[PDB]
Amino acid sequence: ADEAIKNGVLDILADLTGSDDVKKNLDLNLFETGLLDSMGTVQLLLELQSQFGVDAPVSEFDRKEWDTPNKIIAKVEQAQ
Repeated sequence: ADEAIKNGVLDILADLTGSDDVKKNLDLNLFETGLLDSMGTVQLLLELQSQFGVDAPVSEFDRKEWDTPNKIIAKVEQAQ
């Protein structure tokens, strides 16, 4: 893919949290930071299933992977 995925993902990330922390840090707990909770992923997925048409689960995935941006940036890259 292009950098529009790594960027968009991050962009859609910092946007999700509504803060400017993940935009930099590549290991800023999206859960331990309170930035995210769960409902966020749902949305992110919506955008992750449009620009990336990802097929990530939700029922009960490895939040650990959806806890950080990197772990995600990798999940998005390992989905395309």
